[PDB]
Amino acid sequence: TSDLIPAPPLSKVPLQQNFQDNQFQGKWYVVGLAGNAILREDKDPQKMYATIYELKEDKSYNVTSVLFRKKKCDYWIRTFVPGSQPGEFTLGNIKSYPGLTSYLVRVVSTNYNQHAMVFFKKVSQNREYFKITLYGRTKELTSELKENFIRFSKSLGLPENHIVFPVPIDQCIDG
Ligand SMILES: [Th+4]
Repeated sequence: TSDLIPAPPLSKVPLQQNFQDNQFQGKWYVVGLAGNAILREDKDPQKMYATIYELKEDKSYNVTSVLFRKKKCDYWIRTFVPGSQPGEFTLGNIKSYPGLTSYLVRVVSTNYNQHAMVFFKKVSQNREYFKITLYGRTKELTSELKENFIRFSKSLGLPENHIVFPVPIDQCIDG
């Protein structure tokens, strides 16, 4: 069993206007992370990881996540397929993920060369999960951007213990 804070309606999740897919490319650090299955752990805090976006000829993204785990760099590859509006995506090859029936990505805000906020919603084993990432082009962002991210996370119904700021590291994510 399992008890989750409900996903917000999509009406509460803004979309970046005039989204520019070419400018969103490249490496983003995960400076903030919040969601209904994200929990602060002071015993063993979340380490920063990175996500690299590469725009393919057909305008899908190849999306590679890089995490430092058990002394090694762990890589995860996904495809984001353009959805109903620019800045919105669904997951490619969804059938290769057991239990997954739905996956949605919406770029909420970005200035492309410093920060972004991205919303994800998925249905897995019939459970609805959502998260929000605060991306930085660098490993640090201003207090202002972080407090905005906190405000936005709370507006989607998340309490403070479901909002995490991964600790900067140098392994793997400096690629
Ligand atoms: Th995932």
